Amino acid sequence: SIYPKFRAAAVQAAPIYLNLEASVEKSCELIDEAASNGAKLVAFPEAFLPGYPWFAFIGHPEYTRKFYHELYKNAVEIPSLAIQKISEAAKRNETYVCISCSEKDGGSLYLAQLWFNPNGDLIGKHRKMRASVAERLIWGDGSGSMMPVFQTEIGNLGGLMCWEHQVPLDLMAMNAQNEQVHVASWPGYFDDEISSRYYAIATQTFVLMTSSIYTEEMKEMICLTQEQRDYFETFKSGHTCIYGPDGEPISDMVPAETEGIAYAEIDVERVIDYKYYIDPAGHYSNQSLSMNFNQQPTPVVKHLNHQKNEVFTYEDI
Amino acid sequence: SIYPKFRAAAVQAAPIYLNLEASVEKSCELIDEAASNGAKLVAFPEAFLPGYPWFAFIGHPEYTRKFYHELYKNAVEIPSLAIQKISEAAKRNETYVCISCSEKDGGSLYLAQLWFNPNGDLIGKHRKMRASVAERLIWGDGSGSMMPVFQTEIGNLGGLMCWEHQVPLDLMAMNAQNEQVHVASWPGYFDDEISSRYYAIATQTFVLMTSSIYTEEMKEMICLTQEQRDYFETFKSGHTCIYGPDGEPISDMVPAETEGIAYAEIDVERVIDYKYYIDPAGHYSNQSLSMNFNQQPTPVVKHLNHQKNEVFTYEDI
Amino acid sequence: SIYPKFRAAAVQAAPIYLNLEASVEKSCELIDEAASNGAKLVAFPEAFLPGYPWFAFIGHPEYTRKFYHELYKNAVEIPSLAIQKISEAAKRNETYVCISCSEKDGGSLYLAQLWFNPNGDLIGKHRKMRASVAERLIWGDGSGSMMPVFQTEIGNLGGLMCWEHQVPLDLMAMNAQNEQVHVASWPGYFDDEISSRYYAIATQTFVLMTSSIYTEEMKEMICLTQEQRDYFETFKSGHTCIYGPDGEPISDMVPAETEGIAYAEIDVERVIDYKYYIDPAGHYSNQSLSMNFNQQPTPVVKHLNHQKNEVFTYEDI
Amino acid sequence: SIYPKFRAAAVQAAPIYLNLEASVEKSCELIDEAASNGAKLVAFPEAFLPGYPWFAFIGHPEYTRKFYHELYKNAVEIPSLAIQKISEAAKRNETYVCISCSEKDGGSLYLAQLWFNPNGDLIGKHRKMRASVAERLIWGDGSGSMMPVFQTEIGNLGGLMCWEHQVPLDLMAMNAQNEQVHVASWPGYFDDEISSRYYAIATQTFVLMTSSIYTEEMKEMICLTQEQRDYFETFKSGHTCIYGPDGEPISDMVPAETEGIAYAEIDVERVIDYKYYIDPAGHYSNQSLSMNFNQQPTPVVKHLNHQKNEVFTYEDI
Amino acid sequence: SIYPKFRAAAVQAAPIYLNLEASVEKSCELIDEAASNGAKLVAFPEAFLPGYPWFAFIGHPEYTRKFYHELYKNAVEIPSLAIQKISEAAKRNETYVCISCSEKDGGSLYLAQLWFNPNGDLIGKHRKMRASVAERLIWGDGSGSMMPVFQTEIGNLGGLMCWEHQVPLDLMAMNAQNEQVHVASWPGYFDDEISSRYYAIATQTFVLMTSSIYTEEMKEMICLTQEQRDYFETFKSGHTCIYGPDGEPISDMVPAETEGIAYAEIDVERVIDYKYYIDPAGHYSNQSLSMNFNQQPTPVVKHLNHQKNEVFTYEDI
Amino acid sequence: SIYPKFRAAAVQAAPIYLNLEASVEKSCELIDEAASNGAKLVAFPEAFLPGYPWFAFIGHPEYTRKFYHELYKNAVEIPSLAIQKISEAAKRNETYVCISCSEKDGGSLYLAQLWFNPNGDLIGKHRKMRASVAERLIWGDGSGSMMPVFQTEIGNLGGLMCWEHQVPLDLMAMNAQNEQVHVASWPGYFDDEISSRYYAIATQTFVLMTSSIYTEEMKEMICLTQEQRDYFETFKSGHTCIYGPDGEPISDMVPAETEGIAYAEIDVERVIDYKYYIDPAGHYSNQSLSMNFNQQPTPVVKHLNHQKNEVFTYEDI
Repeated sequence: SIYPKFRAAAVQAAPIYLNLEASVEKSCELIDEAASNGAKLVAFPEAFLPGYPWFAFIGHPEYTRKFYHELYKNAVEIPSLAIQKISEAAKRNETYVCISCSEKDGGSLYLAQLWFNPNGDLIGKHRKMRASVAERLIWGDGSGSMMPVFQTEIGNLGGLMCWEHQVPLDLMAMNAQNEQVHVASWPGYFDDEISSRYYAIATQTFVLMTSSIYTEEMKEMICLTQEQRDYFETFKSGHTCIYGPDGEPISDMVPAETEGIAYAEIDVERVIDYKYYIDPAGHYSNQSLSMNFNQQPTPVVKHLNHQKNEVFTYEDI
Repeated sequence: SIYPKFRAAAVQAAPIYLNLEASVEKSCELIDEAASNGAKLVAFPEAFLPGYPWFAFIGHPEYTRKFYHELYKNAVEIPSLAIQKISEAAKRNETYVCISCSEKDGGSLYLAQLWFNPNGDLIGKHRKMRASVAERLIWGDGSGSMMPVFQTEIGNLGGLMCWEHQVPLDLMAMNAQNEQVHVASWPGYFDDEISSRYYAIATQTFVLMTSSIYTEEMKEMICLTQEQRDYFETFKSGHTCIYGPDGEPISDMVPAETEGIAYAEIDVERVIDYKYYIDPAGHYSNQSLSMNFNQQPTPVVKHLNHQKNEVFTYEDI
Repeated sequence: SIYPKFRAAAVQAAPIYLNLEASVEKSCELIDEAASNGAKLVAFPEAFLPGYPWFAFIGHPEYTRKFYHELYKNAVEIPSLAIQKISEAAKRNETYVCISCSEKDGGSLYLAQLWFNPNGDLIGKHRKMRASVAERLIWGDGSGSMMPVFQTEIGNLGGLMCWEHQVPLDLMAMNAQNEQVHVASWPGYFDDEISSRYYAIATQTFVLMTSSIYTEEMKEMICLTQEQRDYFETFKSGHTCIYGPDGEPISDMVPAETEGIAYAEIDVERVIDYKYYIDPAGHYSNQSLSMNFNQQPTPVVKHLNHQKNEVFTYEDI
Repeated sequence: SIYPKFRAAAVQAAPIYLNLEASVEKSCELIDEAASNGAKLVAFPEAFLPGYPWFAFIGHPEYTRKFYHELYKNAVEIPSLAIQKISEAAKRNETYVCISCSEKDGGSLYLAQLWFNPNGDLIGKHRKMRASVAERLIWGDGSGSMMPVFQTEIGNLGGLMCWEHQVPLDLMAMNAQNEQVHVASWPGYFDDEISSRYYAIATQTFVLMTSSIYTEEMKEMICLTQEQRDYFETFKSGHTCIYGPDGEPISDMVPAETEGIAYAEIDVERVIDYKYYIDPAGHYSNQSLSMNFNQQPTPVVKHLNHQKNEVFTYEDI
Repeated sequence: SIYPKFRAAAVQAAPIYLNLEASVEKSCELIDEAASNGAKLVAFPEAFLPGYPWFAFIGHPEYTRKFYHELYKNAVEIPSLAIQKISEAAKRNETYVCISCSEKDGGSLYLAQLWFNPNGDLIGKHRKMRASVAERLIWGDGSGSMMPVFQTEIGNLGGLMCWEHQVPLDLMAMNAQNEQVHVASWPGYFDDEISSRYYAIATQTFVLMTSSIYTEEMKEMICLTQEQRDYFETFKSGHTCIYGPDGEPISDMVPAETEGIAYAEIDVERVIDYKYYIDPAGHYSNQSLSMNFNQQPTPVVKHLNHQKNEVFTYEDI
Repeated sequence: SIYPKFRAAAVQAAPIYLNLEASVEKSCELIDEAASNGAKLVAFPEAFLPGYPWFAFIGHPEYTRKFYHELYKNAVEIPSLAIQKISEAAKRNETYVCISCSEKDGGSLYLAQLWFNPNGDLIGKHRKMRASVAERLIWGDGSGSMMPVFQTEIGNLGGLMCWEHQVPLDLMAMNAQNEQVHVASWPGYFDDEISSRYYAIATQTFVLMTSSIYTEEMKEMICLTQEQRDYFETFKSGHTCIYGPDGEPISDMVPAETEGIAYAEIDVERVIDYKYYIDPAGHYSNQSLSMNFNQQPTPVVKHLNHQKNEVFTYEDI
C-alpha cells in the first residue's frame, strides 16, 4: 500500500431542524467552503439529514407520535434528489465526503452513513447495529452484513457512530479488517471524550471526533409546557478534535458551542511505529479465544430474480 | 413517494347467472352509476362475470359435469368483447376498476382479477393460489410470479379473495411490498368479517370488504330435487363496508340482502401513525426466520422465439 | 373460438407402385368419390406419393441402391406439376385435404404431410421428426420449427404419423397447441390400434386411423429370390376406423384387406366433457417438471438478402 | 448390469373397510401364501391400508366429512405397529414387497407406496404427483424428490399409480433412469387395459398390472339412502394381468370378481431385442425438444441445525 | 397420537405490585382452588409474577430509571425459592400449569414463560421474540431456539404472548409443529378479540386466553403527579374466554372487572372436522413460497466445557 | 511410492541488505546459475528477503523501533512482484525452489517459508512455530494447522529452521508424516552443526543445511557507537553442508569466509537400510506414551461466507 500524506477536516454545525431542502443546501455550502481550503476528506455529525430526534427524550411514549409523522415525510431514500445534490457537491471539489442521514426503504426507517468518492459515485453505506436508550422508540434494527472498510487513494477508510464504541466486539471486528483513518459521529448529549480517545489507542488510527450543537429553532417547537423547556436546558455541549494514534490531540478544539471547522496534517506512514507495541488481531492474541463473524445479506424476504410483467396498451385492445 | 386523498366505492350486486352477454352490460351500468357520484376507484365481488359456481356444493362429482358446458362456453379470454367493452367504460369515466372473472387459456380454466387504469389500458392480473375446497373440481392451480402490486396516482394498490386471508405466507409476501390500499372479495357463503378485520390490523391498509347476494335466477335452475333445493336455502348472506388501519368501520354498512353501493373518503397520509407500533416485514422481525419468494415464470411448456409461417397463395400456384 | 359439427372421411387405398403420374390421377378420382358424399375433410394413408419403400428392409443395404435410383426420379417438389392437380381438386370440391408425400429439397430427400384449404391454397407442411429402422437410410432428418397446428373453420387441425405416437415429448408438444381433431397415418406393417387409441385418451381428440394395403405389382417389382418372395408374405395387413375422445370407435371398421372409405359425424362441441377429468397442459400438472420447446428454423446454411443477377443480351454486344 | 431370471406375483383382494388393525393382519396371510409358492416379488392394489375412499364419489362435499373423521384415525402414521407387522413378513420369507397406503404427516394425509427388501428395511418411498377427480379434496401433493427408481437383485424397480400413466412427462421422467420391471396399480373403476399396454410398449418393460375389488360390506357403510345405493354398484372391476414388453399377456387372466393371484416367469434379458427398435431418451431423441427436471427437496418449512432440549429436576431441591 | 378429554381453566387476577413474595403466595392459593374444582390445565396472565411495568409509558425515559431499580431486585433467577414454591403446588394436585415472569439471567433481564409437569419437573422455557413500543426499554430479545412445542397427555401444548399474534411468521412457525391446545396471555391494555379469534381459525386449535386487571394500589406508586394520576385512568381492560376451532366461545366470558375463573370441557378429536377444509403447512401450500427456520442456539458468548477449581485449605498452608 | 535419484544444491549467500528489489533480482540470478549445472532442488538460507534483523541483538528495545519502520515497508506482501519474479525463475528452469522471507498479512509480520513447484505454482507455505530470544520483539507465533510435507516427483519433502530443532515434539510431529529429504536453514550466529546432525540420525533423512554470511553493508548501518561497532564483530561465522542417514557428510564444505554453492548425488532408495534399526513413529515405541496433534485452522477472527457489495456509478445516479 502507498502510505499517503494529506490534510482532513471535521465540521461542527446544526441543520435547519426537520426541514430537508434547507438542510441539504446548507450541507452543499459547507462542502464548497470546507474544500476551498484544500482538505481531501470532510466529515459531518450524527443524523445531519434532517436532524437527531430530541423529542423521544423529553416526552412519554405517546408524545412521539405527534412528531414521528413530521419526521417520516422528510426522511431520505436512495433514488432521491438529496443524493443527487450531494453527488454534484463532491464531483465539483474532488474530496471524499462522509455524511449521516435517516433513510427509508420498505415501510421501516433506519439510521445510516454514506460515503461519496471524488468521481461522484456512492461507494457503499453502513447501518447502526442496535439503538441506544431513547431512539429504540423510532429507528429500526441493524445488520452484520454491511459493516465495510474501503480501500482508497487515502488509505483504508471506515467509520462508526454514537455508543457503538461502548461494545468490544465491534472494535475487534473493525480492527480485523485493517482500518487506518477513522470517523466517529456523536449527537452531542453523550459524554463523547473518553470512549473516542480510547478507540485510537486500542486500534492505532487517527480519529476525527465530530459532534453537533443546539439552537432555538428546535427547542421552541420540541416542547409544549414549562417543565419540558427548562428540562431541555439541562443538556450539554460537545467538542470536535483530531486525535493521533498516541491518544493526544493534533488539532486545536472548536470553541464554545459555535459553528466552525477544524483541520490538521494526516501523515499515515507514522502508524507503523505504534503497531510495534500491540496488534490485537495479530501477534498480541491467544489460541483459546476467537470470534465468529458472518458477512451475508439476510433480509426477511429474499427475492429470486424478480422480473417485470406484461401491459396491454389501449391501442392494441 | 406521495400521499393522496380521494373517495372510493365498493358494490354489493348479483350477475345475470351464467349468461355473460347480459352480465357485462349490467357491469357497465354499475360503473357509469358508481363514477357519477365522483368516486376514484370501484371494486366488484368474487367471480362476478359468469357468476360463482354454487352447483359444486349441492351435488356429487358427477352432477357438475352437466352444468360445466354452460360455464366453459361463457368464460372470458384475453382479448374479447368483454375486455374492450369494460375498457370503454373505464376510459369514459377516468376511475380505477377491479373486476373478477373466470379466464380460459389453453384448454384449461382459471380464476383471475383484472385491473384497468384511467387511460383504458390493462395494468396486469392476479390468479388465485390454491382453489379452496369445492372449487378444486372446476378451476386450475395458481402461479407464484403473478402476485403484483401497482404503483399508481392513488398510492400502492393490490388485492386477494376467499381463503387467501387464512394463510400467513401470502399475507407476509404481499406485505413484503409496500401496499397501502387493498381490495378483498368474497362469495356470500364464507365467514369473512374476522379475517378481513385481522388483515387490516396486521398489514396497515384500508380494506374494501366486497361480496355478492343470491337470486331466484340461481335457485330455479341450479337444483332439481326437493332436498337439493331445501339444502341450498340454508346458506347465509354476506356484508360490504370499508375499514381503517385501526380495525374499525369508516363507511356505513350496506343492508344484509339488497343491491347497492357504499363509499367513504380515504386519506392514505394517515397510515404512518399506525405504522409506528409494528412493521412485520421491517423492524419487528427477528434474524431466526426468513422467506424464499421465487418470481420466475414457469409455465409447463415455454416457447422460445415465436415465429410465423409462409403460404403459397392460389394465385401464385 | 367456435364449435362446429361436420362429416369427415378416412381412406384405405394403394398407389400404382413407384409411378407418380398414374398415382396423382388415382387420388383425383378417389377424392371426387369421397367428396361426392358431402364429407368436409378427407385424409390419405402414409407415403402415398409415390409409395412406401418396402425394398429398404427385405434386402441387405447394397440391394437398396438400385431401387433408390428409381424412387429419386419420382419424388415431388414444392412447385411441381403434382401439386397443381391436387390444388385444383380441392378448389373444385371445397373440402380440407390432407396428403402424404416424399419431397426433394437441395438434392436431399424427406417425408412430409401437406395440407390444402377450400380456397385451393397450401396451408403448411410437417416433416417426420425421426426415421424408424426401415427408413433411416432412405430419408433425411426432421426439424423442430415445422410442427404446426392450424386454426380453421372446422376447429384446430393437426397430425403426427407412424412411430411418432410412441414418443411422449411430441404428445406434449402437440397438446400444448390446443389441437381438437388429429389425423394419424400408418404404412400398414407396424402394430397401430393400441398406440392410436391411447393417443385419443391422452389429448382428448377425435382421431382417424388411416393405412395402406399390399398389392400384386409391388411384390412382382420388389422380390427377386424365392426366400425374399415367401418372406414378404410374413407381414400383417392394416385397417382403418375413427375414434371418439372416450377411446371407443364411432365409425364402422373397413374390411381388413379391400380398398374402401369410412366416414362419420363429428360434433367437436362434445370435447368439453372429457377436459373435466384430465388436461396435461393445464390444471393436471406439477411445477417440478417443464419442457424447452425451441421454435426457430436453422437450415444448415442460411441465405441473407437473396438477390438476382444481370446479363449482357446479345443485341447489346 | 444383471439379468436375473425369476418369478413374480400380482395380488387382488379387498381389505375389510376402514379398519387398519384388521387389514394389516390380512396382508400377512396373503404374503406368506404367495411366498410359499416360490415368487421373489409381490405387489398390492390401491390404498390397501386402510382402504380406498369410495364415499368421495357419492353425496355432497359435507356428507363426506363424517367419514373423513373415521379415515383420519386409521392412517398409517409411519413409523408404527403397522410398519413393523409388514417388515417382519419380508424378512421371514426373503421376498421384495410393494404395498400402498395413506401416509400421515403432521396435520395432513398423503397417498404413498412403501418398498421393502429381504433384509426387512425400507428401500424407499413414492407419492402422487397430483390427485384424481373426486379425492382432490381429500389428499395432499408430492414433489420431484419423491420419485425414485431403485436397483437391486431383481434388476431395476419402480412404479406409478392411477392416472399417472396418462401424463406424458411422467413416462419421460421414469424412462430417463433405465427402467426394467414396473409395478402399476388401479382402484378397478378406471380403464386399466389401454392405459397399461401403451406404457409397456413405450418403456419396453414387464408391467405388473394390479387391481382392487369392492366387497359387499362396503354397501352397508358408504351409502345411507336408497338412490345412493342404486347409483353405486354400477362400475367396472379391472383385470390384474401380467404384460410382456411386446404388449401381449404373459400369464393367465384372473377371474373377473374373486380373491386371487397370478404369477409367471420373468426373463429380463428379453428386453434388449426390443430396445433395438426405439428408445425415447436414447437414440430416438432430437435437439429441438428437452425437459427440465428439478428434484430439490422442497418441504414448506425446512429445519436446519436441529437441536435438542432438556428438563430441569430435583437435583438442587 | 391419542386425542384425550379434560377440563381446562383460565384465570383473571392481579398481582401485589412489585413485591415478589406476596405475589408468589397468592399463586399457590389460586392454583389449589382452581385444581380443587377438577381442572387439569391452568393458565396465568401477562408478566404475572413480579407484575407488568405500567410505569414504562406514563413517564419520560428518566422517570422510569427510578422504578427499574425496584423491578431488578424482584425478578426470578433460575432456580429460586419462587420456583420451589410453584413446583410443589403442581406435584400436590397433578395439574399442568403455565406462568409468566421476568427471568433474571446474568446481568440481563428477559420476559419468559415456565411450564410444569405433574411430577413437579420443569418442561421448558419460552422467551419473548421482540418487545412492543411501551417496553423496548426494559427487557432483552429472545432467539429461535427458545420456542418449543411439546407432546404430553393433554395433547400437544405450546404458547405465545402479547403482540406476537400480530406477525405472520410466528403463526407459521407454531403451526408447523402440529398444534392442538394453545394458550395466550395479554396485559389487558391492547384490544385482543380480533387477534385471538383469527388465530383460532388460522391454526384450528382450542385457544385459551387470559388477562390481568389494574388494582387501585398501583395508582399510589405509578403516578407521582396529578396529570399522570388522571391520564392513567383512561386505559382499556381485558377479557378471559375459551374459543373453539371456528371462533365460537365455549365458556361464558368472565363477567366482571374482578378476580375469577372460566371453565370448559375440551375434546380434542373435534378438531379433525375442521382440518378437512384447510391446512396452511400441509395440502394448502404452494411450491413458489417457503420458509427458512434456524434452531441453532445462539448465546452471545458460547463458552465451552468449564472445569472445577482446587483451593488450598488453611490446614495445608 | 517411487524412490527417485537426483542432484540437489545448497546455497551460501548474503542479500543486498534491506533493499527488497535488489534482493529478489540477486536471488533470480543465483537460481539461473545454480540450475545451469543440472541440480533439481535449490534451497536458500534464512530470511533472504529482505534480510535478518541483527539490530534486535545490538541495542535496547527503544533503539529497535527506529529500524522497524524501514523493515516493515520492505516486507513481502503476497501476491506481489517478489512472488511473480521467483515464480518466473522456477518456470524457466523446472527445478523445485525453496525460499524464506518476512511475509506480512493483516497488521503483523511473520517469518515464513515458501515452496515453488516446476509448473511455477506455490504448493504450500509454513510459518515459524516460535520466536527466538531477541527475535520475539519482531514476529508473531505460527500455528499447528500449517505444518505440511509434500508428496513430489522427488519423494516426500518438508522443512524447519533455527531453534525448531531444539524441541522434540516438532521432531516427532514432522517424522509422523514420513519426510524423506529435508532442508534446515539457519541465520548464521547460533551453534548449529551438532544440533543439525542429530536430526539426520533421529529421522533418517538426507539433510541440507544452509547459512548466511555477514557483510560491510550491515556493519556500517546497524550501529554507530564504538561500544556497538566492535561488539558486533564477536559473532561466529556459519557453515553449509549436506548429510546422509549415516550422520556423516557427503558434500564438500563451502569455505567458511565466503559465498558459494554445494552439490551431491541423492539416492532416496538408500534410506530403507538405516530405517531397519530405529524409527520412533513406527514399531520402536510403546502404548504408555502418546501425542495429541490438533491441526484445525483457527485464526483470531474467522470470516464465514463473504462476498462483495453494491456500488452506484455516477452516470446511473
